[PDB]
Formats: sequence, C-alpha cells, structure tokens
Amino acid sequence: FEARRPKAKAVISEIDGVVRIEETEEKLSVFVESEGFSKEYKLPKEARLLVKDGDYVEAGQPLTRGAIDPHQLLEAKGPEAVERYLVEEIQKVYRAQGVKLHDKHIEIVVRQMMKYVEVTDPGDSRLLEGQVLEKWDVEALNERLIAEGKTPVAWKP
Amino acid sequence: IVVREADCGTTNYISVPLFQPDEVTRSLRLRKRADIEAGLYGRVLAREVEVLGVRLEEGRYLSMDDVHLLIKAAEAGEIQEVPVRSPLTCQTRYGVCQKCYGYDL
Amino acid sequence: EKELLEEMKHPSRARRAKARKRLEVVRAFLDSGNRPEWMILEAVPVLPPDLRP
Amino acid sequence: KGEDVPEPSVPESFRVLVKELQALALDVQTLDEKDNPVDIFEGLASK
Amino acid sequence: YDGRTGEPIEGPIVVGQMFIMKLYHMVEDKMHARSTGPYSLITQQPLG
DNA sequence: TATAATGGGAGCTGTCACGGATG
DNA sequence: CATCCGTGACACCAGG
Ligand SMILES: [Zn+2]
Repeated sequence: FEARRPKAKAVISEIDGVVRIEETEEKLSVFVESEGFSKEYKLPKEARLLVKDGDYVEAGQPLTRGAIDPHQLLEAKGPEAVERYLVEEIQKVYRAQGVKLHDKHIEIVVRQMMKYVEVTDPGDSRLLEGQVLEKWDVEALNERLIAEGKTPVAWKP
Repeated sequence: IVVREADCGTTNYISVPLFQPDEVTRSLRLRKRADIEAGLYGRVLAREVEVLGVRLEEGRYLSMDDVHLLIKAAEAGEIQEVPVRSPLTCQTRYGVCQKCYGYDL
Repeated sequence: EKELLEEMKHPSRARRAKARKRLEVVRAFLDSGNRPEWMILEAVPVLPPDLRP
Repeated sequence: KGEDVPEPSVPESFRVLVKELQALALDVQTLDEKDNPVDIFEGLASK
Repeated sequence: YDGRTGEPIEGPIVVGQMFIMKLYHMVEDKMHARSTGPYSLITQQPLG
C-alpha cells in the first residue's frame, strides 16, 4: 500500500530479449539480448533464478525470485501491470489468512495511488519538466491545448 | 471517492483472468473458486459474453450464479478471462460511477 | 522567474531540478499574490483571551 | 416544545481553529461561490 | 432435570463445585448517560 | 548606591521511512 | 549516483 521498494527485491528485465547465462565459479550475471540490444544484470551468486537459459522474457518479467519493485514494474511495463500486481499481491496475504474480500476495494485504493503524473515535456503549457500534478488536470489541459491546436503536455505515470 | 453518477460512459475495462500460470511453469491452471468470486461477483460486464449457450449481456450485473456459470464455462474451455467494468478504469471525477463499481455487496 | 526558466534549459539534470524547485515557490507567490516578505513578522498576532483562559 | 430540531450552524471549534490559525499569521477565509468573504463571526470581530 | 418441564436433559451433564469470584468491574459503577451537561472552556464541547 | 569582584553546565541514552544535504 | 542526517509518524473506547 505504501509502494515501497522491497528489501528482497526481485530483478526484472527493462526490455524484451533472450536469456544468456554467464556464471563463473565466483560470480554471476544474466544478459537479456534483443535484436540489437543487450542488458547486463549483475546479481549475487546465490540468488534464485526463474529463467531457463535461452528463454524469451517480457519487459518487466521477473528474472530473480522475490517481490517486484512497483516503480520498476511501472517504468518497464506500465500502469495496468502495476495495478494488476498490487491488487493480486495484497489479495495473496488476505486469502492466506482466510479473509474473503472483494477486489473492488483494493482497486479503489490503487486508483487513488495512481492519481498523479509527472511532466516530461511542457509543450506549449506553463508547466515544468518534473512538475507533479493530477492525471485528470493534465488530461483536461491537454484536451484544451489539442482544441487550441497547441502541443500537448508529455506526461509519465 | 463516492458513487457520484450512474455511468461515466467509459469504454475502458479490466479483464479478470480465470487462469494463472502454474508455479511449475508447466501450464495454466484454473484459479480457485473464492478468488474468481472476489474478482467477478457483483460486477458489470463491459462486453458481450456468449458461453455454454447463454448470453451474458453488456451492462449485466454478474450474480453469484453468473459467476458459477462463468467458472463452468472456463472448465469447459470456452473462456479464459472476463471483461468487466472496474473503478480502476472509471472516469468519474472525484469518485466512481454506478456501473464501474457494481453491486452494493 | 525568467532567470529560472533560462536555467530550466540546462543540460545538467540537478540544475534543472533545483531551478524547478525554486520556480515552484516563485510561481506560488506570483499566482497567489502574497509578498515573500510576509514570511517575516513585524506585528505578532495575539490570540483572543477566551481561547487561552 | 415538541418542535423539530433546527438546521445547525458553524460549530465553535472551527471558529477556534480559524482564530488559532490567525494567531499563526495565517488568514483563513470562508468564501461563497463568488469568492466573496463570508463572516462566520457575525461581525463581532471586524472593526 | 429441566426445571421448567420436569423432563431430563437428553444427555448427562457435567455438574460440580467450582470456585468463582466477583471481579471489581460491576455495572453499578459503569452505567452512565447524559442528555446535556457541562462543556469545555476553549472547545465548548462536552466533558468526558 | 563606592574595597574587589570580569566566559554555564547538564546530558542521560526507540524504530522505521522519507526527503534533502553533502561529499 | 550513493551514504548521512534531521524530522516525521507510530489503533479505539473507558478512567486517569
Ligand atoms: Zn465509471
């Protein structure tokens, strides 16, 4: 509920690609290789893996075991993925303790968590790069600027 | 957050999966009944659904029997996810609408 | 505000960030109509006595 | 008297909040929809 | 035997002597109600 | 209203997260 | 782009 980076944080892929393991007797790394890109994820030697070598992993798919950083999942895979993840992970606890509870309420709260956005390009507006505001307000401003024919604001969730 | 209107007219929705990947990474197995019920019961269908010879119309409030029917359909391989109105996708300002929220449980 | 807007076009990320942080306060004072100096007190108010009996 | 209870008015603790904020050099202003000030103190504190 | 009917309890019941105390939490000290009453100085709210 | 006097003195013992400062 | 640090916050009623 606080959207905190977990202590036992799982490592997720920033892009798509194929798995290439490279494990020396003393160190370990995982490489996701695209058609023309390659990402290196140097992780400690004793971390559990979820990726069989030479597999195709989605962006934001977990490589290591553990809890996913919701902000990393947001950057990698987008808002729908984070909403799915938060709702399911909270429900896991509640089902484990034997508590029946409707996704409706958790979704309400998550909706309030996804309430704001961050400007990446002000366009023709008075806003600033990095300024935080509400999704509703930036969408209203962008609709008014598209009506005026101006460049809308580029915003990130 | 209050129910402030009857319908925000959104065309967006979420898809409640009826299957989850096995921890063996072997296949997809059916979710537990209670989980599907907590995901679907009392909700409004965002799209037409035709399973086991029954028409579940858009705008229908899924009763518990509708949920058991959808579970039966998924068991017979006719459906893998249910499109549904949800507060995640409601566009009512300062709250949600009636269709997106669904039942008063 | 103009100096900070000029600073907002800098290649450095931290300088852009600090210019934004200053410009948000500047624009708060501008859009509100409050003089910055009012953050300094000349006449300290006194609460009504019945509220501190 | 056997009469139905009246519609309420401003609770005193909100007036206490407003005055304790004024004591912090903060002007709290109850406004109407025209953004014109509304006097919750009924003129008893305006010179 | 059920004292209201004279019929027996359908099963045999555990009966015996037990040591039971009366704790200090008696309702005579706790029942309380108020229509109106004293109010606080600054807040003008009911006392507690 | 006058000798001279010229720099204090406690403190007493969380746990975490977050945002800002520094280094 | 890290570590360090100062400052927040830490359930309800009851009686006290
Ligand atoms: Zn809606």
